[PDB]
Amino acid sequence: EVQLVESGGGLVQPGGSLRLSCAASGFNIKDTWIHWVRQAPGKGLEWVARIYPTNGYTRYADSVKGRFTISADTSKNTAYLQMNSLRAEDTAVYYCSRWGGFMFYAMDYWGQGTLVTVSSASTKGPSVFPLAPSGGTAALGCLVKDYFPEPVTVSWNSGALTSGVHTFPAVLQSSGLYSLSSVVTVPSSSLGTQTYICNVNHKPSNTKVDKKVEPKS
Amino acid sequence: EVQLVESGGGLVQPGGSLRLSCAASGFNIKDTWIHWVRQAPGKGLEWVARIYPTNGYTRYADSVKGRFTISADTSKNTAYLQMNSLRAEDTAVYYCSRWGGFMFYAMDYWGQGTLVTVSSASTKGPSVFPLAPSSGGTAALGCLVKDYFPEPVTVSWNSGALTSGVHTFPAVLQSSGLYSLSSVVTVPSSSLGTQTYICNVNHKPSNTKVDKKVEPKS
Amino acid sequence: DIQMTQSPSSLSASVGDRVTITCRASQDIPRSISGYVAWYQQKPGKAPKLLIYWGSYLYSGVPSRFSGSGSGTDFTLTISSLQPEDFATYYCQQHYTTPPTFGQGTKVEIKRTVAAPSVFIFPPSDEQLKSGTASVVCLLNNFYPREAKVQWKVDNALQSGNSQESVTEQDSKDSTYSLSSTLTLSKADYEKHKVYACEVTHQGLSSPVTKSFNRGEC
Amino acid sequence: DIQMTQSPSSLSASVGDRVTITCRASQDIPRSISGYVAWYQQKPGKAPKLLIYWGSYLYSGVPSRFSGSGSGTDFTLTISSLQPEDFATYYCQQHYTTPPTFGQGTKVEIKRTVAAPSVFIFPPSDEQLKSGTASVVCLLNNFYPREAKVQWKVDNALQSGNSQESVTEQDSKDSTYSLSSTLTLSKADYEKHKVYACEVTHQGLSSPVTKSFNRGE
Ligand SMILES: [Cl-]
Ligand SMILES: [Cl-]
Ligand code: NA
Repeated sequence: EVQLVESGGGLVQPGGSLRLSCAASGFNIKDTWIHWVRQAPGKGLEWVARIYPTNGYTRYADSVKGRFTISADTSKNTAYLQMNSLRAEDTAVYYCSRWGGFMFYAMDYWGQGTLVTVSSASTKGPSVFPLAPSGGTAALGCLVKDYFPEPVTVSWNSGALTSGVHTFPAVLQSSGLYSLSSVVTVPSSSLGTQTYICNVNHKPSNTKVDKKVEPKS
Repeated sequence: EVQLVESGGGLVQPGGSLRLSCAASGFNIKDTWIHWVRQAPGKGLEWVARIYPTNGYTRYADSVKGRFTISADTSKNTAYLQMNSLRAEDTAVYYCSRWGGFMFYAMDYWGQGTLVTVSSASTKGPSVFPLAPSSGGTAALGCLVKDYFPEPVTVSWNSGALTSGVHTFPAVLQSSGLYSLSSVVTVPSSSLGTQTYICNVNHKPSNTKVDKKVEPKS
Repeated sequence: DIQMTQSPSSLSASVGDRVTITCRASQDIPRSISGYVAWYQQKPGKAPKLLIYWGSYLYSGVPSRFSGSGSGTDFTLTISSLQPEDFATYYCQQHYTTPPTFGQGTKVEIKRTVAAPSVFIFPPSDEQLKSGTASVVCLLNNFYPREAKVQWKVDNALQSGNSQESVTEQDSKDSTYSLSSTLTLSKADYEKHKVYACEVTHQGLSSPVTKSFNRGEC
Repeated sequence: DIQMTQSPSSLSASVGDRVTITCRASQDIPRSISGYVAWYQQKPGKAPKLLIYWGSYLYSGVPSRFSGSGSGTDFTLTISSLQPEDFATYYCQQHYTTPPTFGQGTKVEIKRTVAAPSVFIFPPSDEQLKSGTASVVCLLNNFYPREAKVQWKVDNALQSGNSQESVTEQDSKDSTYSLSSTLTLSKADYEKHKVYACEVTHQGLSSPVTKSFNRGE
């Protein structure tokens, strides 16, 4: 039950500020060191900062010095990354991580990451269109079009349909908006009788859609 | 109540072997790292070795590599230093120490040290003789702890109840190849009638423990 | 300054192969300075996971097929018998310096037997056509290797520059890929034409396969 | 390899003076490698005690008159107002390298006012005489400065080459020394002579002090 959970990422304009939090359970950050590591879309890992909470000792990558500050609150078992003067190139998923035991130099548990997007563009929720299917296997899906920023999640039949599902990485259109498809393959003979629903969630715009996909008449 | 206690020191012949132990209490060595540091007579500190008991990872100074071995036994909360092929230049006080919290690179608690003497000479227990009180209202008295090998001797007065005015001198090496030292104390002259003074001498290498009462002659 | 270079930056190997990835410090570094090299595995949309620490220690719970070693300034991660689930990017990390740095990553793909794509074409929905835009989608499902060519034609006109492709990450169980090709047209252009066709070339098909529809037929 | 050069090798100062000890890395080391320099204090007969860690952090319980700082590869320890209990040898320690290495040490001596010794003389015990040896002991208690001359005379013959001195380390409260001089004679020589005298010369005495006894009186 060692756990790190990040929050606070989202869309922020160039030059703005944002504070990330990393809530630890199953261990006390006061017994160890906490770190932030980031990863720009499609790129490698870049170490950002670390702190020894018990005495406040901090160190930073040169690329963030003077803009980011790492801190911790041992009474809340939480660490923070205050980020100011944000630039496009700070866009990334940001992970917090720890060392354990007295095993220095080994990031043994990480959080799941929180996306930070630095852009002037506005939030936009997607439109959801069916990809309609026509004793074999048929394909169907949902086109999830024109949204910003990332991410969107898609499930099928509220989680009951996971086999044969492919949800594609989004692509950035020349419009500056993202688009993605989710497809699934199913028995052709289930088509008259089995309901297929794609569940789309674009948290950034608070847009949930449940789209029934069926054979066109 | 964090503590590290060393044992296993004493005399060993050149080429011989010895194992030191370092018993920890008040914390578990499993949670940290353990180190051995030594100090040759009248010289500086020399780092010897380090261990992370949980996975047995070890590192060593070049000067002991291949002769010494650091190890640990986490069920006994104890670490060890196996020292083989000893030479004269390994004569030293050997200290064990730890890191604490997750504060790397800071030896925060140390043991008291144990002396390792690498020599061909034989163990010899001391004789203990009174320096009997015979300056204003203050008298001096003592014990002469004579002709022992190797170091160390310890001296206390009235079982640790008497510490003020005590000087226990560093030992001198006589031309015989044996050590000798004195321990003295100044006390009130009026006290000599009624107050008992006893020097408590211990030479662990020869298993000699003596309690000597020192009083005015006849 | 001090960086690690990994090589190769990517590779494909079959299940059961032995794979070795190398990490090299960008300059010479005295033996006296320890790098404490760690190796991490990162799967798509997940946090990295620790595999190896301090050069060659296996992190608790990591499969024994993974091992690391280093001689001087060169470090190696070895996967003794590659499994389909080991599709990932692998990163080394050096701690000679503070801050520590990561290597640039090595992407490992699982080589399996060729598998032809299943191909499906989807016309735009009436719902989207109301918005003024038409997306036409071509799906290539569960194929290997990753390389595929999709050519769009609208009444025999080759479409160039108005499509975008997305490919899934290699499947962690069957080692296949899927791919979507999306053609974007104005509503007005979509309704001026009849025959919509995607033509797929892939090593698992003996000649190019075409899926098409005619606008307004079912 | 990489070493620390610690200077000076010793210094003296008065109570309330400010003192500064310096350690320099023996060569040029990139800034990207951290030394985590620690300082320890070692008092006579005792294990080193940690004072400062990671360059400038004061170890818990250490008096605030101690401080460290670091800049480039140069490191210092400062005692802002020296106390008599600060008599000790101080060592730096660098952790650029594994193994870490120590500086050669700096002995800090306390300057104080002149104090004359009290002088005492001790005949050999009857118990010692039984064994066939005689030790005569002269004590010089609680004096400053260290320099002292002790001369032995036996029936007015100057004894040369048959005594040994031992001196205590500076006292941690009053900053004085004590000294023993032990004259060794055979039992037969002791019994041949009468007057045993220890003559002490020290700065704090206007002329030499003699203590003596007559064998058997
Ligand atoms: Cl790390
Ligand atoms: Cl250390
Ligand atoms: Na054909």
